[PDB]
Amino acid sequence: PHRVTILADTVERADEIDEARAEQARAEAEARRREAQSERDMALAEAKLRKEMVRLRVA
Amino acid sequence: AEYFRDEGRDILLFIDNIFRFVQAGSEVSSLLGRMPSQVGYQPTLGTEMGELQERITSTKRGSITSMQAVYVPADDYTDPAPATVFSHLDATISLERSIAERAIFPAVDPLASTSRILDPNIVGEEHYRVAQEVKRVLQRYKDLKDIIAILGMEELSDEDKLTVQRARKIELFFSQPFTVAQQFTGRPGKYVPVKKTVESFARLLNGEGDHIPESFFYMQGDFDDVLAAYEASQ
Repeated sequence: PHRVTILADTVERADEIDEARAEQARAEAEARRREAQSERDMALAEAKLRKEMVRLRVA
Repeated sequence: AEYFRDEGRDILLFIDNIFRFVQAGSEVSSLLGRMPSQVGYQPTLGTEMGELQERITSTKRGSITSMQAVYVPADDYTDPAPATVFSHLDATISLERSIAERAIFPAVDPLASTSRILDPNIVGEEHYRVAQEVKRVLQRYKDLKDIIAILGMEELSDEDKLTVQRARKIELFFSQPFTVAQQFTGRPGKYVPVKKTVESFARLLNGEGDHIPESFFYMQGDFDDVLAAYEASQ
């Protein structure tokens, strides 16, 4: 009676952003990739590489 | 001792701290005006070592079972005196400071300790195989020492991990109480026959004793004593 909850699994069209004027979603993946997935996956792989290669060199 | 060797009697010869003989030679040479060599040692180091050591030989008339001791200055195995001794021996036993500081009183480094008669035709095929495996383990451990020290046990592979704890158990198990150690240690001495030692280490390498914690191998006899202690502590 006082509050409404919509546990929707997914949302698409939105007059706020929709397809045209949509900005948040634009580059949102990169906002959660360059420092999260994209680049970072390699970024942490470079740490594994340069560390592993010098690990045998110190032995 | 050469009189008894020449008439056929078997002789046990225990010369203690050949390095002191070398040091006495060095002091005498320094007082004699000879030109010093390397770290203040006498120029005639090799010849003096040859003259003393070549007399300690079992000949066709009798046998001398020599057992010497050598003191390394500081902890330098590159010192000229031990370096000269190393080529005059059949069986070499190396005591390390780190092993002793780890409370392993025998303190023998298996990797740096070798012997000439460690041959399957002389000591036995099983003994040779066991010794070679006990060295290949602890060689893997010396290779992974840095990895373990800086990262930890987790980064190693499963087989590498298992070899590492087997190496630590072996290192602990080489310790053995001595009957002459009762004066400062209350642990009674143990005399483990070579057959029992070979059997114990073969069983340990097979996988038996993996469940036992490493602390149970410290200052024990054969593997049966370790198993009995484990059962006593359940």
